[PDB]
Amino acid sequence: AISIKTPEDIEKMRVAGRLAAEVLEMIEPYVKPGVSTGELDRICNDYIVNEQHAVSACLGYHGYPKSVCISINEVVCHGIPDDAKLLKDGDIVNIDVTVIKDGFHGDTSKMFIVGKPTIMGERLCRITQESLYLALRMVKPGINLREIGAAIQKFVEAEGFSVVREYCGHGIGRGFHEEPQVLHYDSRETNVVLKPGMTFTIEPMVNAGKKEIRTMKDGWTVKTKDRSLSAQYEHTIVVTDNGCEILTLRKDDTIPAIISHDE
Ligand code: MET
Ligand SMILES: [Co+2]
Ligand SMILES: [Co+2]
Ligand code: NA
Repeated sequence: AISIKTPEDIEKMRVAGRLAAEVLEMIEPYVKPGVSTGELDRICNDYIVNEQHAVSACLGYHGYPKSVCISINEVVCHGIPDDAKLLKDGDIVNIDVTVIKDGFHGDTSKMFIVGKPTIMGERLCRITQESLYLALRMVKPGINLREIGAAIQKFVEAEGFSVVREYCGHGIGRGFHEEPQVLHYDSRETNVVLKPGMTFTIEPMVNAGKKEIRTMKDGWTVKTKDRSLSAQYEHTIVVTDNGCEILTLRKDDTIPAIISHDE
C-alpha cells in the first residue's frame, strides 16, 4: 500500500527534506579539481551527524559502506565514494543524499560541473534537471503516475538523450523505498492515481548516448553500457490538495517551492 502522511508526518518530511537539501548546498564549494570522492563523502557525513544531528539513510543500508552516493561521468548511479578517485576539470558529478531525521527520510541529488560550465555534459545536466522540473509541474491529485513517466521519456528523447529504465523514483517516508515505483519512461500498464498526502521522489537518470546500462564489480555501481555521460537530479515531494510541495528545494533551484494548479 501507498501510505498517506498525516499533517504531522508531512511536517517531519519538510524538516528531513530541508536537511538533505542543505547537505547539497554545503558540499558545493568543495567540488573542485583534485578533491577525492572519499573526502566529499567524509564532509557530508560529518555535517549530517554533527551539525544536523541526523543520520545517513545510505550508510549500512543493504551493506552500503558510505554515507552518500557520488557518481562521475559515465557512472549512472550508486557510485561509491573512494579516497583515490579524484575529480578532474570537466567532470560532471552527481551527489545523492538521503538523511533520516525524527523517523522520516529526505532524498535528493544534483549534478555539479567541475570547472567552467561550457563543457561536454553541460547540456545533458541542464536537460536532465528540466526533465525533473517538467515532471514536478505535472504532480497533482487525480493524475496517473503513468503520464509522468511518459512525459519524461518524450522530453528526454526529443532532446536526443535516453532514459535509464532499470531504476525509478519511489515512495518515501518512514521507509527509504516505499510504494509506488515512479518510472521515468512510458509504461502503458502503470498504475497509480495521485492523492493528497502521498510522498515520493522523482529521480530521472538520463544518458547522452544509449539507454542500456551495466552493473559493476561492487554490487552498486551502474555505468552506461556505451560509457556515454549520464546525469541525474532528484527531489522528494508531497502531493498537496492542488499540486505539490518540493520538500528538498535548494537555493539554486529555479522551480517554485509550492506548485498550484487551481485557478
Ligand atoms: C545506497 S542507497 C541510495 C539510494 C538513492 N538515494 C535513491 O534515491 O534511491
Ligand atoms: Co537519492
Ligand atoms: Co530516491
Ligand atoms: Na554520471
